[PDB]
Amino acid sequence: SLQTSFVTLDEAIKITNRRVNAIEHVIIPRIERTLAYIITELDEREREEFYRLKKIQEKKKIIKEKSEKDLE
Amino acid sequence: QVWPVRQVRPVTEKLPANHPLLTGQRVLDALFPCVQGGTTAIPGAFGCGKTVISQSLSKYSNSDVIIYVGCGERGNEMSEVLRDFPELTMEVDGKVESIMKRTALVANTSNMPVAAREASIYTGITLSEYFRDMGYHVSMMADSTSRWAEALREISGRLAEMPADSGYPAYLGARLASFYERAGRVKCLGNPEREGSVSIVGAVSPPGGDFSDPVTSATLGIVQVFWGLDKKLAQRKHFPSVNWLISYSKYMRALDEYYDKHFTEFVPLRTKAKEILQEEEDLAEIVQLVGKASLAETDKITLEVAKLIKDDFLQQNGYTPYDRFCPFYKTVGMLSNMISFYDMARRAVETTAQSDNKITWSIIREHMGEILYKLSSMKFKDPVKDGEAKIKADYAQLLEDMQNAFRSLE
Amino acid sequence: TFGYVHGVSGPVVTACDMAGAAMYELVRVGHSELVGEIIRLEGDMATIQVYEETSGVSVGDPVLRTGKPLSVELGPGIMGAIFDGIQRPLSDISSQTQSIYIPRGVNVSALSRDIKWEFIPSKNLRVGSHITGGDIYGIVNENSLIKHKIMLPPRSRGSVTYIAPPGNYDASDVVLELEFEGVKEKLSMVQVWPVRQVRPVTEKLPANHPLLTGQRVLDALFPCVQGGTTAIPGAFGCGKTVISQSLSKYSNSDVIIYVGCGERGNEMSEVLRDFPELTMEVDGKVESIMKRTALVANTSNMPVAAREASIYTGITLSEYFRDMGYHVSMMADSTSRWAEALREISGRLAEMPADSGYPAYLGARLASFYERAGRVKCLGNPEREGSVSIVGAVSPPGGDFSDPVTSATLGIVQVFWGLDKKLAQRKHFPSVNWLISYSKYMRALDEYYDKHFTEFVPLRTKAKEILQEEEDLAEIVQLVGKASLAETDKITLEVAKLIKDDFLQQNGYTPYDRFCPFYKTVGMLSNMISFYDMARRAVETTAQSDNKITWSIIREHMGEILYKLSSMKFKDPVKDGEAKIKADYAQLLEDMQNAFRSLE
Amino acid sequence: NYLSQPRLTYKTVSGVNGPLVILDHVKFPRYAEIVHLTLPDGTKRSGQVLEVSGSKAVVQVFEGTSGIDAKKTSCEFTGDILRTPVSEDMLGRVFNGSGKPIDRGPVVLAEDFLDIMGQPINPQCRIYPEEMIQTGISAIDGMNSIARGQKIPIFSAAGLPHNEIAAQICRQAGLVNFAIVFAAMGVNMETARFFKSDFEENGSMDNVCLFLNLANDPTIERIITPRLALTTAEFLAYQCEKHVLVILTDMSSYAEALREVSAAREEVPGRRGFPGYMYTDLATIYERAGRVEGRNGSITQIPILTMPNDDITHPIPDLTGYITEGQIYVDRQLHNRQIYPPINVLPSLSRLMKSAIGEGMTRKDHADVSNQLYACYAIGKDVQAMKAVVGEEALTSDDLLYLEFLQKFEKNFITQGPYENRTVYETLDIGWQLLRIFPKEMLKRIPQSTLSEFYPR
Amino acid sequence: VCLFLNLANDPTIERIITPRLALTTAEFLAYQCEKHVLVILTDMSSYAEALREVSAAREEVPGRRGFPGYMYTDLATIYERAGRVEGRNGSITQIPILTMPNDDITHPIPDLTGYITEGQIYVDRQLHNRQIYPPINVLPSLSRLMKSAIGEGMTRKDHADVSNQLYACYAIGKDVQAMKAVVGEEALTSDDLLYLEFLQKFEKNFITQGPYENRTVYETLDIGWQLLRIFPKEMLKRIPQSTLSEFYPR
Amino acid sequence: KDRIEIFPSRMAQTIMKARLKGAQTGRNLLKKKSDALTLRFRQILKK
Ligand SMILES: Nc1ncnc2c1ncn2[C@@H]1O[C@H](COP(=O)(O)OP(=O)(O)O)[C@@H](O)[C@H]1O
Repeated sequence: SLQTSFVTLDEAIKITNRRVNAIEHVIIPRIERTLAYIITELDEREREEFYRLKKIQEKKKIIKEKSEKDLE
Repeated sequence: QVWPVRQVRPVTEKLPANHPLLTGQRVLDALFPCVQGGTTAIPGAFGCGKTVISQSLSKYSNSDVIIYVGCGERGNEMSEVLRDFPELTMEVDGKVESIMKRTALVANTSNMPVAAREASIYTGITLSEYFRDMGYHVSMMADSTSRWAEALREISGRLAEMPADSGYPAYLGARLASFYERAGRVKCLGNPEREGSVSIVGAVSPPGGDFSDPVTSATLGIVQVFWGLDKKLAQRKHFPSVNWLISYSKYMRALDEYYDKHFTEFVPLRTKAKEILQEEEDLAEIVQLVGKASLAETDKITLEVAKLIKDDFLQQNGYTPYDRFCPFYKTVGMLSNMISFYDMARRAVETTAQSDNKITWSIIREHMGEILYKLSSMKFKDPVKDGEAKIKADYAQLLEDMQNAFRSLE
Repeated sequence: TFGYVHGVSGPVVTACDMAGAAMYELVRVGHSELVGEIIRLEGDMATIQVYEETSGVSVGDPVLRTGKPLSVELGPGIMGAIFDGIQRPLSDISSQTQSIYIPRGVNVSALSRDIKWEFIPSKNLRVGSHITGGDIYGIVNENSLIKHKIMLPPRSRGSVTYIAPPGNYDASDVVLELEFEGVKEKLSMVQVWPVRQVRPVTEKLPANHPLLTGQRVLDALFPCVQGGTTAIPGAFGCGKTVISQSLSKYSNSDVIIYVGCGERGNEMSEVLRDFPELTMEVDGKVESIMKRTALVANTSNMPVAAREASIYTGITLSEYFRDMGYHVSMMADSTSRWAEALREISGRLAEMPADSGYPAYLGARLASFYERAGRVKCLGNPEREGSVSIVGAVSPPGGDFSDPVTSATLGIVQVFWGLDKKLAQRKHFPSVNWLISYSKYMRALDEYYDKHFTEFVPLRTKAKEILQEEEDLAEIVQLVGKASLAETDKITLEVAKLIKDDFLQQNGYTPYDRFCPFYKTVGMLSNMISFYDMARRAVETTAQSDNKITWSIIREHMGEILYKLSSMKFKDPVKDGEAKIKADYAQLLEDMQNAFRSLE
Repeated sequence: NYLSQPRLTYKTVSGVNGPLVILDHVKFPRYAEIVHLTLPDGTKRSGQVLEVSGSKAVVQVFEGTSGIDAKKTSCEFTGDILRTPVSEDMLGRVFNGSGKPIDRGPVVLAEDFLDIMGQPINPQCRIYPEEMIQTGISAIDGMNSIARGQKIPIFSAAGLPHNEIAAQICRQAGLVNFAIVFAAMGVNMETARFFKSDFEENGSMDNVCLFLNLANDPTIERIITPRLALTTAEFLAYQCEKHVLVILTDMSSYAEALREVSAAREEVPGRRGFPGYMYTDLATIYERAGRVEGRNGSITQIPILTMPNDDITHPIPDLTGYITEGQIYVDRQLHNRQIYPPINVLPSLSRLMKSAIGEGMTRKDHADVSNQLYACYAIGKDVQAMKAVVGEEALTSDDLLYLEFLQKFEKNFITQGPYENRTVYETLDIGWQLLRIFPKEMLKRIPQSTLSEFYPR
Repeated sequence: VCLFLNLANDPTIERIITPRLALTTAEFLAYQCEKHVLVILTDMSSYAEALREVSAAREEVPGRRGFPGYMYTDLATIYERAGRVEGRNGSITQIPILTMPNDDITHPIPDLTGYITEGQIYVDRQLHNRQIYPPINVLPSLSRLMKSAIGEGMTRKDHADVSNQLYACYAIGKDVQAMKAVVGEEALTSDDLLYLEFLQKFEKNFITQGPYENRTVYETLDIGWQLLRIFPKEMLKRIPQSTLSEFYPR
Repeated sequence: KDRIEIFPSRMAQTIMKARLKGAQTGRNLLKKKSDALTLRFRQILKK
């Protein structure tokens, strides 16, 4: 009965440790790299939007300068 | 004659594309085939083979003429083309002749002025539409359509236009569309009838190696063939690095009417090859968290044949003479043997797992280890040294040898 | 002389009649004289980013251009001063105003005039003598510790036309006059230098001599050279105060500069409370460290430009003391707070973001700051070496070192002292993680150790190897239990435990460990590694024998040596001289030799 | 002939913003001409006209705009683009990032005033780089062989010994006339002293030139620094027909100078805020490599770059990886285990290698041996990743052989002393001493003829 | 039928008008000529790219991903030209075809469309890569009018119940398939193995058609029950016990 | 392969953080299961 328990525990430990290691070396690393990619591309959307809005504000400043010249 | 490059050269009609563009490469010709008149992209990270494929179509294809557009590509690309193409030869009418006699180069190497990239693309397609009107089946390589899109980005930036994504202009989709739509098979203009074509092959080079890139995204919505190159295969020097999960061709329904004539055995084999590879991925996602001991013996056979297909079919060395080119008769014969092993090995297990006399993958490997080695050896057969009858006879002998070995396990 | 305010929008003030202005010149804006830096010119108009709050600035207010960019008043009166990051004297603002606040638009001069200092002119000089930038034209005896070498500004040169006699002077009395190209310069003791301009030197020397901190892990395993660049992870649990206070109470440095880059208000005031009360021994006296430091302290709500200028002020002070031939050290209590201030400047200038929102130039601003560290031949004639050592702390969010300011800092600094909250939770002071930490300076300091400590190169190597082996062996201990290891591995783990418990830990709250000199440090390690080599020798020498040696035999027959090894940290340099400590350590070497000889 | 017309000097600085000084009333502004600025205190500075419009000229100032004054600044327009005073006598010398000397020698007496931008080498006249260089390093000369005139960068994480590898290439590089041009952008003096000292110590000085831009030198000079180096290399390699090796140190700091300029000019950003044109600008540096028709000389390049946050997908290594022929990679996953030089072959590749190997260059086995070393090393990493989940009990006897291969490969094939030189032939002998670990039939990348001639030897 | 053809080489700006011409023809045919028009719009992404091209040229303020801020109202003036009207027998059905960029269901083009249109029919890469034609993923698909278009006098009366139970079974099937991928097949219960077996049989028999298969609504629900009967009677939670008693024992 | 390829959005950022908490929890619980089974297994071996 110690031996039948022993062999069954030895299998159940290996199955459990394969799940723990699959989480530790596959599932968590896919998630952490996915999240690092997401945080990077979210900053890319933020800089794209910043650049567009900066050019819009510049174009509005140019329109104001043209209007001030047209008022001469 | 002088033609405005931005204006499409007219045609009597744009015919459906219905004949394969046979290339240098097994995976292309077999599993993701281009058609004469088809629009194709090769999106890939740096150092994947996008130019080796571009060169290999240009060196080895059934195209009558090639226009090779070095748009934004490295300088030594043009030197490698000018080194190889005068020395490399096709044969016509029993005469050996240099393939440079059928190629034109439109260089615009990465350091040459950024604006000339746009003019280079439109020059190469205008040359390609000119030989298309002669009835020649033209093929046009574009060595990076994203290095073109970057020139549109730069001029658009200097003009201070509003960008769409990553700084690219909003018209980038239409600029790419009105380039790839210049492909086709056509009833040419004018009196004598011709059936010329332009086939376009855009070696898209996505920034960071990421196919979410706007040039890749816009290109994928426009082409009908996608040979996505995976950097992880190229790192392993698994070449050509075409990822068989992501890649596709929309021309298969149009090409089935050609295969049913010239290669009636092939369409089942193409289907089984894709299925075996798909099953290997759907198995691998399990194995990676539990170990190979979890699998059924049919699934060990599926994994092992998917390794044969990966390492000996899909892989092809474009420099070594045995794999420098691979005609379709070699390609089908190799694949027929690898799938003949699969169907027999799978039948052997399924026939005997019902009984105490059960066959297993290890039983097959120990009785047939020489057959596995011979199956992998099939790539070394050389069409320069070995006649068609010799390669066909050797491949028929492997079919018979496998059949008699599996009959000896049952 | 002055322009006029033309427009205002938050911190940005546009001014007119600014035709004579210069880019990055510093301006007093409004009747309140708010500080502001010119960020743009557009003809007879300038755009000034006002540092202080502009609320109440009016169109047509005066705009007085100072002829200078942001600059530090260098001179006597620096030592023991506390400044904000734009070089305003916080102790004088309090004492002159009798207010708890910093008033908007303080005009107070940064080195206080009307104080008289004893000046001695350099006795060799005469009228008609030749003099060059960085020449010492006198000394000011401001403190017993620090004699301030008064010197010619780096760009100045000529023939002396006058020198002041020995006597008492304030910083604005003319001390020297000299002529060049028919033009006279009248020199004060105060010297004004642009804060973002490196102070020039005769040669940027290779750094070769150790900055002893008096800390075993630091001075032995991860030495920082004098003139070295280094970082510390400045976070809550890490115990960053231990290195800061140890450097203050013992370091081989002549002057210390601190920069608060925008610390939390209470944390800043904790530092400003503590340092007046810290002391060190000098010529057998005990004296307050404020005699040899200056504090560039900013809270998070100081003007953005004071936080961004904070490091540039601290390094410009440090380069000034370096040019006196003092071996300066300096700390920044978080360069991340400086990078947040730089991010905010960039956001107000409306510049493109780079990584994580920081400006494009963050990497070059950090690298050009750390490059101002070093050892040097100073300017001028008295052939004096000096140095600045820079200890810039980093604050990676959640401990993620990939964060751009942290990652760029770790890309530049040659030493990282990885303080770790896990060690502090174990009370393993000084809490330096020896796996994360590194130093690139070993290749230089190997010359000093070969001259003075010729046994140390083996010892340092063996110590790091033992610790790295124990980290691998601990996985085997988890897999199969400690009892299942080989005897060589067991004795390695036991010595690694001795190193971790009684070498790498140091009880800086107590007299025997308040500081730990290098002679003590090398001596302790020499014994621990001699014990390792002889113990492992006895094990391996008796491999395959009948009477096999093991750690348990050693602990049973000679456990007095382990007890003595752990006891060696308690020796005190203030009670017993280094020769007596070395002699006691030599007796433990003889005792363990006789003990090992008694077994094999 | 010489430009005889006298230079105009303008006080008409109508604005200053970031690094830009906007002159006005200018007579026929020449795009990209160089202006010499004199500040109020008489400090000389230099700058390039980056845009022109009517009377206006937008001068970017190299030494920065701090202290520029809209009334007292004087701008001398030289009437011509930026030129390098090149000569043979630049070998044995050291210059700062703007081409002024810093070795306390005189200014260069010019044999020619080459345009710093060069010109595009005509692709018909570009000779294909077929000849091999031995670098002396097995991780290169074996699996990543470099051709004479082939541009191939070292990519590294931060803090790795990539400078020591590039110094080792300068120390040991020779064919299977010679000179070096070294450039550095934003190098710390602790590293600048290392390269200058290594060349002086090896006695190489009579055949090397150094351009140094130190970490505290004005960031805009980084843009011209590798161009000065390449302009000197074009003189030496095409006018004097030397084999030149060009070393460009931290192209990362070059790319950071591009990011700074674009952020200040508000040019369109690509990935990570770098200029949308960054590939073209890097191509203007990297394509100035290779042999040319009727010249004996050649420009090899080994750029060097710290990959930010180790990210292979970052725009700097990515755009460099799309231009340069092949990349040599060095890795913390080797360096932390003390494996010097830390060259990770698996991500590495030399595009021009396929031509630089086999008969007349190297042993006939080399092309096959390289590909099988990649297969075994890669399968070793793959079975290592499996072992970290399932343990060595699930691995087959062959999977344990791929792990033993990985250990023997990193210990014998990669690891090599800083003064140890290995021939390509010795490297291939070591290649077979590792490939022989597997049974002959396992070597699925190698032809049966190559196995029959070399596997049992 | 009436075909308007703007091809991918034709000028981009015509595509701003193309769907509006089609809908104006559909309005004439349906509301003035009583026709039961069906409108197909072949690629609302190549439409939305034309609005982005003009808006960028007008220097307009971007909405998210550079599309015009008015993209919602503009697409509404396309998609709202649908439905029956008072007094008329005629009608306009619309089926806008729409190419999701990067396969992103939240991209502005499918996003603003999903807000305006009466659900979406979603065609999935992961079904197409497995040869399942048509690749319609029933899970992210929705029709907002399904609940009222079906029942006694309009279809068989079981229709709503069969479709609701099939949806829950396929959805649970996808979740137990995700369990098999993340934690292995051995983590599944006997009931989870039934939902996985249901998913395999369901994609094979329900979704798959071939391009000329034309199953009636009756044959569709018959195949529905021939799949639902795989589960034990108590597991069909979404179906009332009266409907089970008439159609489960079949 | 390296990533799950959910498309970058604030939604997907939150979903990935939720998956990370789920996975780290799953690791810690299954590691506790392994520790308890390992302790019983070592007890059984001694017995
Ligand atoms: N089919 C192939 N056979 C052999 N080597 C190949 C093959 N495809 C690619 N390679 C190797 O990969 C390298 C990089 O491929 P290449 O197309 O030149 O790069 P890129 O994709 O950047 O254009 C080639 O130089 C060659 O060494």
